[PDB]
Amino acid sequence: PELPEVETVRRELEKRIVGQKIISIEATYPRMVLTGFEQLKKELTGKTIQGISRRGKYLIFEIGDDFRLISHLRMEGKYRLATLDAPREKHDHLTMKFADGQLIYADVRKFGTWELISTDQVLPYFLKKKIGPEPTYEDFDEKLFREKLRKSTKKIKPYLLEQTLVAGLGNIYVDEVLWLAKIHPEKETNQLIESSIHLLHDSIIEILQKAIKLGGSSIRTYSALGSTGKMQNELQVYGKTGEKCSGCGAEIQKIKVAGRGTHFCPVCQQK
DNA sequence: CTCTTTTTTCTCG
DNA sequence: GCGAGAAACAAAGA
Ligand SMILES: [Zn+2]
Repeated sequence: PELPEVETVRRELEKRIVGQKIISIEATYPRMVLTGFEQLKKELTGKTIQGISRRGKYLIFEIGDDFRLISHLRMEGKYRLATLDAPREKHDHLTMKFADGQLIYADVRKFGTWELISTDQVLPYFLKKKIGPEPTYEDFDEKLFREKLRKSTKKIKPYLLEQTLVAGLGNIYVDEVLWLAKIHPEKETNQLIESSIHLLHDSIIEILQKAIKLGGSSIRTYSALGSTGKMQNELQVYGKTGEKCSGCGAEIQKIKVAGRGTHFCPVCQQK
C-alpha cells in the first residue's frame, strides 16, 4: 500500500478497534516482529487499544498508556477483522484477538514488519528513518521542497520515491502525480523551473487527498480492510500501458526507471 | 524448465 | 557521499 491505502486502513481500525482489550496475541510467523515476538506478546496481552495513527506509509497502533506498535505493510500486507472461529488462510502471520473478533495480518511476500516501541521513541524513530513531511498544505512546505530539488541532480521519480522530499508516494501515485504535473519521470530535478515545482507540489497534495477521499486504490477488493476503494477507477497512467492518454490521445508508454515500472505520456510529460 | 513482474534497505565499486 | 543492482519473499504469467 501507499499513503492513501494505509490512511484508509487507519480510519477503519480507528472506528472499529479503539477501546478493545487485547485478549491474546498469536504468531505463525513471529520473525516479522523486529523487536521480538515473545516480548511483544508479554507486553501487549491484556492492554487496550487507545488509538491508531499514521506517519507516511507507517501505521501506528497506540496501545496501553505507553506502547506504540509500528506496522509497515510493505508491498502486499493486508489486515482483516475476522470472527474468532475464522479459518486460517495461507499467508496469515499474526493475530490480535479481542473478545468479539480478531485482527489478522497477512502478507504473501513476508515483507511487512512490526516494531514495538514506547511513546517517547516514536518521534526519534521517524527522524532516524529521515521521513519527509506529510503531503498536506500545512506540513509540505514548497520553499524547502524547491530548494532541495534545485540542489540535486537526481531524477525526479526516484527522488520522490525516497520519502525524504515528502512522505507517502509509491509507484502508483508517483506515476499519477508526474502525469498530472506534466513532468517526465527521468527529469533531473535541478532542471525543474519554479512554476513546474509549484504544480508538482500542489499535484502531490491533491492526488493523495483525492485518493484518501476515495478510499485508496484496490486492485482488487479482498475482504480485507481498505479493499473497497475507488481510486483505481481514476488512474490516468499507472498500469495503462498502450491505452490512450486522456489529455492528448498518445499511447501511454512503460519504461524502467531506477528499477521500477514507470508509466507516462510522452506528449504530456516531455523528456 | 527459465525469466520477468509486482517497499525498504542493503552491498558494491 | 552516488547510482546500479539486488535481497528480503511468493506467486503468476510469458
Ligand atoms: Zn498526453
